[PDB]
Amino acid sequence: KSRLPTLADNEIEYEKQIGKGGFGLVHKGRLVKDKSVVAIKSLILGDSEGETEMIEKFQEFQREVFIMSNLNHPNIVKLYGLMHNPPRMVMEFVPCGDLYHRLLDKAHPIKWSVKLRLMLDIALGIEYMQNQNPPIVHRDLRSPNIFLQSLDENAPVCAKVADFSLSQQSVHSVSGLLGNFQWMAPETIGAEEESYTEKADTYSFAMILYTILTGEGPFDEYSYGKIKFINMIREEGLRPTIPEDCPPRLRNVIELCWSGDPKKRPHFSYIVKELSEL
Ligand SMILES: Nc1ncnc2c1ncn2[C@@H]1O[C@H](COP(=O)(O)OP(=O)(O)CP(=O)(O)O)[C@@H](O)[C@H]1O
Ligand SMILES: [Mg+2]
Repeated sequence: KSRLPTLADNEIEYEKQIGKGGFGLVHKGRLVKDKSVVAIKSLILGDSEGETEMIEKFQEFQREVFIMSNLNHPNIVKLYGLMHNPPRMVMEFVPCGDLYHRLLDKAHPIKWSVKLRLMLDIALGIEYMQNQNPPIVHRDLRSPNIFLQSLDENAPVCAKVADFSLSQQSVHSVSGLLGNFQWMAPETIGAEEESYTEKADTYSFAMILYTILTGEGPFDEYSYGKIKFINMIREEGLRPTIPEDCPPRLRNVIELCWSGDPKKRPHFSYIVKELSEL
């Protein structure tokens, strides 16, 4: 973790509450120095919460700080600095919501050229993450965690990776169960203490590729009980059906990225190269 700048209450102008996070509130603001629109994420552990949930909220907030302090890439949501009383993160405001809510608008499909811009922007973000020393394992890559800067095909940045808790950056492999099984690698969801790497994010990216391509949620075509669903993904190689009209080069990238064997999941230099050829 590198140096993180501190900003006093004098250096920001609160505008409105824009959302509600896992550990507190989210506000829209302005940086008084250069008039930059910002998102302020506060850490509020109310005395209504229990012991185990309160410590999970603090460690969640701090991991996001520790990981984001080293990050500097146009396709990753940027940390401007920290605030105290209450502990707050000052983030760059990303004006066009998230990928999840945009894809729900079935009446207005994202055109093919912008879809490609989104795919590449996210891949570049994750490529940068996996090129870190040690590599960053997001552990929560899904359409709600992809923020949209612009839907214009000619924009400098269209998509940005966001929400870096539950994220890890270690010289040794990580472990732990992950909840959202429709987005997460088989080696992460099998109700055990299994070891995995950044290749779990490569699996998640394949689901992101599917959701952009189709506009649909991964695994929504199937309906199983939780235990059965996990077993099908793990042991039976259950995957979302790629439509017949998908470009052969994209289909290969998706298929390879959601391989049951994590070693067969490609390096992102290959992923970026292949996507750019679309
Ligand atoms: N950098 C940013 N730019 C623009 N809006 C942002 C933003 N950061 C947060 N928001 C807004 O605040 C809302 C609060 O959600 P947040 O960003 O805290 O994710 P979350 O912690 O709720 C994901 P989950 O709890 O499901 O793991 C978001 O839905 C978004 O609308
Ligand atoms: Mg998260």
